[PDB]
Amino acid sequence: IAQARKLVEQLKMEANIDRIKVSKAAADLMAYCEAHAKEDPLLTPVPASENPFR
Amino acid sequence: QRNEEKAQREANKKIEKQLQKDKQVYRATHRLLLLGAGESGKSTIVKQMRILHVNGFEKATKVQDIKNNLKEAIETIVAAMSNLVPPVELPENQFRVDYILSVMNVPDFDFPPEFYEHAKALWEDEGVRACYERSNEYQLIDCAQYFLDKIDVIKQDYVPSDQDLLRCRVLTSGIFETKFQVDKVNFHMFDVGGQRDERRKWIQCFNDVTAIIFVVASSSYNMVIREDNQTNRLQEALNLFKSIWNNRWLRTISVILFLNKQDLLAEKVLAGKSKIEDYFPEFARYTTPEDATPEPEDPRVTRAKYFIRDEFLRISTASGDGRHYCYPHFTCAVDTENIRRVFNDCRDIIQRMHLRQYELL
Amino acid sequence: VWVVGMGIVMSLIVLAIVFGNVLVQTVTNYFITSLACAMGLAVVPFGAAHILTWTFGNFWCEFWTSIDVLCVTASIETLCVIAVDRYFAITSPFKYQRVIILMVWIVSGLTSFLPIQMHWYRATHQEAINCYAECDFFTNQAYAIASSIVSFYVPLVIMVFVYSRVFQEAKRQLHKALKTLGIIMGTFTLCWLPFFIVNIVHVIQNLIRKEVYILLNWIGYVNSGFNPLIYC
Amino acid sequence: LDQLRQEAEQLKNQIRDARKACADATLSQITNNIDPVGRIQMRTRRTLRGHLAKIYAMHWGTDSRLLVSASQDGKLIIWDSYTTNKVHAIPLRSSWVMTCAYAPSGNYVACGGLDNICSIYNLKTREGNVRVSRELAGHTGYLSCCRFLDDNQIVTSSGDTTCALWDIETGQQTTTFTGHTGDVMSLSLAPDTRLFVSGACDASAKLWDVREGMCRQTFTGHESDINAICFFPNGNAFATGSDDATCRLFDLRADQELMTYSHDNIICGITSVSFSKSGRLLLAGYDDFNCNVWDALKADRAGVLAGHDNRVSCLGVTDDGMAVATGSWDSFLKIWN
Ligand SMILES: Nc1nc2c(ncn2[C@@H]2O[C@H](COP(=O)(O)OP(=O)(O)OP(=O)(O)O)[C@@H](O)[C@H]2O)c(=O)[nH]1
Ligand SMILES: CN[C@@H]1CCc2c(ccc(O)c2O)[C@H]1O
Repeated sequence: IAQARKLVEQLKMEANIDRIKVSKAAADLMAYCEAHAKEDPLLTPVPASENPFR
Repeated sequence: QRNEEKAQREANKKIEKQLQKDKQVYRATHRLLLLGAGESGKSTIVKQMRILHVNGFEKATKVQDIKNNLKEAIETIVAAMSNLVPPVELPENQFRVDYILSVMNVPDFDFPPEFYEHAKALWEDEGVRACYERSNEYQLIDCAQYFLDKIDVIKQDYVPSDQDLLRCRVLTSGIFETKFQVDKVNFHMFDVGGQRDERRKWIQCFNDVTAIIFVVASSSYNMVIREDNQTNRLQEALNLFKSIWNNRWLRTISVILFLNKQDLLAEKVLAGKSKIEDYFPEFARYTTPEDATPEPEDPRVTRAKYFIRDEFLRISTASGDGRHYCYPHFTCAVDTENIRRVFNDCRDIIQRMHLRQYELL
Repeated sequence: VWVVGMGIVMSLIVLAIVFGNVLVQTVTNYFITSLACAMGLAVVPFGAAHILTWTFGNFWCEFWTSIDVLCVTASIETLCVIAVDRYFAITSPFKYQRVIILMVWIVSGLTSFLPIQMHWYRATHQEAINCYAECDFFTNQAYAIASSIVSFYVPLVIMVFVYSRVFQEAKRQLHKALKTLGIIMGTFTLCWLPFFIVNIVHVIQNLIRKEVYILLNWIGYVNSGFNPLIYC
Repeated sequence: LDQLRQEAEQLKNQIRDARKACADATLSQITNNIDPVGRIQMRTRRTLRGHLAKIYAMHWGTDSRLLVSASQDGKLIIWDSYTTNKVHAIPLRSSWVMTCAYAPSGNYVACGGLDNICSIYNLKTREGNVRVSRELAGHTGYLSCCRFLDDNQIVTSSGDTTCALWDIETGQQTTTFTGHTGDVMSLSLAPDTRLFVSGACDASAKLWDVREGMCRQTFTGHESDINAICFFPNGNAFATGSDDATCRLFDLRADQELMTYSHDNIICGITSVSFSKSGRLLLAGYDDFNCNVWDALKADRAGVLAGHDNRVSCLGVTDDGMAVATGSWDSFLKIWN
């Protein structure tokens, strides 16, 4: 009945959304992952004396 | 300090002791699951289990619920009289119909005593009874004739009588559970309920129950599902049974089959208004099996019962060879003795000896 | 010239049985541990060296015989307990879901170690006195018959009648039932039957020889390695 | 009437064309210049035992020392990960439970289930006991997740294609989100606690707004149901684990599926996924009795955790990024580091 009346309006609202290049997002993710790589004990094994679990 | 460690150790010891105590009582119980379709009789069985074994059996709420079913039943028959394709109709009662439509749609009703007098008179109309005999097309509650006849007894602000709770229908919004003990053994029967669903993603949770109970409406082979023009009510049950049997998760669970609602089938078969051959053409050439055990009857009704059972059994006998079993039964849910007579098959005794520690041979 | 390696080959063969037994959880799975524990590594291997007498210490022979006797009695008791548990579980399903193994082991020790530790022996005969003074094996005072009754009559008392009701339920319930039941009883009975026919024969009257009795008792000692393979 | 569908089709075509035009270069080309992390080997530092039935949910505490788990026999027990000591054992009215959560302030524990009610318990109180604080029963159909914003607000997502934001004091739904066409199975709040997502059963994921209460975006690249979801630590990307073997990493700004984590030797499903602290790892549970470890930027397997004996139904990573713990259906939890 009137279900399609609201759906088309919602889809029209969704369509008008700004989008950016994939290269910028890729660069941002790579830069963040390279910047915050120091404090990840899973990658680089923790020392035994510094490991609370051992 | 060491005091904190000692206190933590004491708390851990207490918790471990409680868990060890509870493990045995958890492991010493049997769990059962109910399944089926709408208007099949799942909750009636659990209500009867409550009535029989456990001593448990809000009376004010039941008083309103019984009257509510009576109110809905009277409106449905009259409303479809004009909308029916045939010109069937009932003179002065046309004035009664005027406020029947008005009271059909209302947030609440005060149940005036004047309503009972007019409803009883309309029920006595010859034309009104004629439309009741043709309930195949329009949907109507099964527990209608029983309540329609008994109005004055309920009318004379009253306490519900015996078997009144077992006949009234109330929808189960959530889960519906019941605990009971039969003889030094604690059981656990629960009903999933939850209206109607088509994905059943919660079925993965039930991977450890001992048995699955299946109930069908054996006297519903000419009325359609709640959403109209779909199929016969029996076919909707047959399709659901096939899906349950051929399920990845339920690959090692047995099934106990109840062919519920037996008395209605006997009454409807005696009348020749509807024939099984029309909806099920293969039944015309069907021959009764050589092995049989009729209770106490008419070969006409007896032949009908085994045909429906045969269709259900033929589904399970093909896709299941080992680790799957099917148990036919004949039950009438309302009759207290019949479920007691089944005694759950002497507690499904047949199974208890073989399934258990016999397979390893 | 070729019989030299036969004894060593048999001595090396039973090592495989010991390894298989040592290679191997629930309420009923704790009983198999006793059968796995209770012999072929120490008592059985000594026979190959004894086939030549070892004659190291007169005190050691008593332990050598008593260990084997206790192991045999423990194995018989464990199989009887297994059969009893299976019958109890199958027959009555209403109520089915360390203490008894220790009692069974304690029962074995009383009959075996006590006569050996008490130095009690057969009737003092000229051959008996000469053999005991200087490895013979023969008792008196109906010790053999009583020991057999404790350790061989238990099977026919239990194992014969334990499956009479279980197999009766097989026909009623409705092949494979007799295919595996015969293996369990057949291997048990066939290997452990012959010695009951010679121990009674020797004490009563002789009509038997030492070598044939030794061979008969050696036969069936492989039941220790046969049981681990059959179970599970 | 029928003319309405034409506008929807035209709008869908325009959206698809815009999405196609927005693509410039795949992430593989940019990220192929880095060095692989290599093999990762970890062993079970500790094992947590004491449950009777399968575990269906788990959530770490804020301090990354205490965790709460929920079983199918109706028992919530809080552990001490350092020394393996139980602290509480809370029974439940309904034995069927699918969710659990731990408050940010460590004062409440919420457990839902199939009983359609999301109850809240109290940990720190007088008399040294635990009792039900409030019971919220406004939903229809079973629940799938429960999360805490503060001590006064809790978000649930039931199986009737709805998600609501509750309120502890009032005990009524403040808002309500609608638009899905199937059961909702998971959600994960943002680090900024302003937006959250939800993976339905119609192969679609959305991006709601907590304050305004309206849908914003929609991603529908998968081919089957969706069983898990989690945000990148940045807060601008999420990874979705579906019923089929594929795992995909979407982006809020670009609105495109960047990668498709899949292997030719696996045909099983995915139950739970999560990231690491720096967003370089993508752990994922599996229905083939063990777990697996992927790489966010390389789309390759770099380690298998096979210390279990049944399927993995929950997973979590500490806020300090020091341990990774998994549950299973054989009543055993584990800690890996
Ligand atoms: N007359 C008659 N009705 C029966 C019999 N057995 C079951 N019923 C019907 O079963 C209904 C019981 O209602 P419920 O307990 O809610 O079971 P249900 O109708 O299948 O509905 P759900 O439980 O939601 O599946 C009653 O209204 C009866 O009409 C029977 O033997 N005779
Ligand atoms: C040399 N092996 C002996 C022979 C007789 C014998 C054994 C065990 C238990 C008994 O009751 C016996 O009579 C065997 O261990």
